[PDB]
Amino acid sequence: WNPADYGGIA
Repeated sequence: WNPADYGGIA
């Protein structure tokens, strides 16, 4: 869970 990846994962 990394900040730049966020969209579905939050």
